[PDB]
Amino acid sequence: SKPRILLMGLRRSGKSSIQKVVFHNSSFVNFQIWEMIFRGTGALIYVIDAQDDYMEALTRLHITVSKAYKVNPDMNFEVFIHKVDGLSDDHKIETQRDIHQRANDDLADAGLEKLHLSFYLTSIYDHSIFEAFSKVVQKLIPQLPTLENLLNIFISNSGIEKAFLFDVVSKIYIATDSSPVDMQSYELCCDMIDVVIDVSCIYGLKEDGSGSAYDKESMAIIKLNNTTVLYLKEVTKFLALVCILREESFERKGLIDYNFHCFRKAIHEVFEV
Amino acid sequence: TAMKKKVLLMGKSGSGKTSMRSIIFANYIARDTRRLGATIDVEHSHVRFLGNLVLNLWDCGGLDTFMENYFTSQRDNIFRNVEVLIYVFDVESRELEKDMHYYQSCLEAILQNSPDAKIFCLVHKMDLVQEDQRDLIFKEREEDLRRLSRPLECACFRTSIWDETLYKAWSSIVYQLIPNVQQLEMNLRNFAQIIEADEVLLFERATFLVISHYQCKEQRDVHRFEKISNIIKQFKLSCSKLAASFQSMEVRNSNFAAFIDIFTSNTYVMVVMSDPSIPSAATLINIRNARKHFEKLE
Ligand SMILES: Nc1nc2c(ncn2[C@@H]2O[C@H](COP(=O)(O)OP(=O)(O)OP(=O)(O)O)[C@@H](O)[C@H]2O)c(=O)[nH]1
Ligand SMILES: Nc1nc2c(ncn2[C@@H]2O[C@H](COP(=O)(O)OP(=O)(O)O)[C@@H](O)[C@H]2O)c(=O)[nH]1
Ligand SMILES: [Mg+2]
Repeated sequence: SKPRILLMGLRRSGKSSIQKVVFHNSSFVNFQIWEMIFRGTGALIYVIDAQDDYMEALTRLHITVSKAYKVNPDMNFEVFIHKVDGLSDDHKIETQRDIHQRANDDLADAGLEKLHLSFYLTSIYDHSIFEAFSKVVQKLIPQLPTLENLLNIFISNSGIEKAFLFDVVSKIYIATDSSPVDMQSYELCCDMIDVVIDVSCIYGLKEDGSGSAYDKESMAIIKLNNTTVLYLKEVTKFLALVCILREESFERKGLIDYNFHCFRKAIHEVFEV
Repeated sequence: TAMKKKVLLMGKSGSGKTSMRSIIFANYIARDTRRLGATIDVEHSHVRFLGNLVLNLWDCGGLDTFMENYFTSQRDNIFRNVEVLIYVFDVESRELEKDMHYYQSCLEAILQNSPDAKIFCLVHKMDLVQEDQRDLIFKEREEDLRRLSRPLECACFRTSIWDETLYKAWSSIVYQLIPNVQQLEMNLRNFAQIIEADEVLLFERATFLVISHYQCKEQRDVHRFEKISNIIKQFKLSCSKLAASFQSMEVRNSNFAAFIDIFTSNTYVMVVMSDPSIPSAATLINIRNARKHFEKLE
């Protein structure tokens, strides 16, 4: 059931820089750069260079998207207004409103105003591209309300403030409990996964050449001087739970651990793993 | 009484000197270095390192006008009482023969005022060379740097602010300045054997530079001291930007357990165990008991 994403744009839009930063078989998500292909595809991400002039790029956008609505009119169209790290907010906003306006204005005159275009301000020196991908992938998971109800029963009953379900390779969150998501918590959790994976690549690969950094027993506890605790546990070979809680809730670590195994078996049954 | 050591940081303007210093000693990230101003004359910085060592860092603006003063009206000020010269080279530089004359004039003023000074050459910005060419270009320059360094030994390093190689060079430089650094390597050897670790790194708390390490079985990644310094340093900066200060970490899989923790008031430790019949509790109580003992030293 792996969600299918295609990524498209002109030479120098930033694509393989985006593919590199996010993914470097081994994701929860099936991802590819570019009327056959668009037949079984969830989402098409059109990347525009925002540091460059976009008039050329807006044109190709309208062609490739009208092309693919024809084939599969359920496909999600996602637009990455990209390399915005090169501009001032004044310039970010005006481009956003400008690409928004013309991309949508161009779609009225093809009589295709029943074709939704979501927008994202992305950058590779930024987490925006993770946030952006996390949003795109979440729309392609039909069992998202089940994952979100399971995290809710898990964190309620476990004294946990916030829980993200992560794709370990990409640092994309496929689900979170119902609490509002502060994007700084999301970034911090992504930076934890990097720390866990890069220390696991160096130590704990097996006496011989190699093995795998992430495995059934992959666990981390990070303690922050404001008594915040971050707690990562393997769920599946793709997916890791990361929890944010306080030291005080973490005193009841036995109850969290026992309940975690109910949540984990429940996640397995959802994915028929 | 803490040993005050004079480090000169010198190179042509824009080679990356302040950039390096701002990453190792001031908690910058590589992207932030794009906003640094040119350095006017010398920018003095006093780094309390372990509380028996102070590093008097001399960040010397590399404009032509500034260097010319350093060779003339300021020659005594600059080149007297120098323990370490760190000299930075822009690998992307067009003016190699002019870069060499400025380097050789620093060597000649160092040979006259501080001959027993320790010379390091940093072949810098290697992120802008193609990766298949890097080892090639660095060997060529090293060989030239050691010929043109005349009666003096230089130790060369290929550095970038965009990876671990910066931590490799500055770990190496600071190791040569730490007082009784062999005394410490023994006291850590002790702790490691008693606690029964595969490996123990000691880090300066502020910089996360490696100052001491124990292994048994030579491991595959000889570059791993720098990588850890870099990985953890970056996480420490995400913790203060995004939440609060880092305090401790525990990482595990089926092959290893790793503990990272405050140690002395001036250091962090990382213990690595390949899970025998040791509880978590025994390792934790050993790490706590060993603080008072390392505390003494400082
Ligand atoms: N690609 C790359 N750029 C670097 C590197 N180190 C520094 N830079 C950049 O190059 C410039 C160097 O500026 P500084 O660090 O202020 O240079 P400096 O050597 O102190 O210059 P002066 O004060 O004029 O002597 C900045 O844009 C840095 O971000 C590096 O390793 N790689
Ligand atoms: N500053 C900045 N540069 C970017 C970004 N994305 C890509 N680039 C740069 O844009 C250039 C083109 O990127 P690349 O991925 O090769 O384009 P592609 O043909 O779409 O793969 C490269 O020099 C990248 O470093 C970004 O978000 N910010
Ligand atoms: Mg400078």
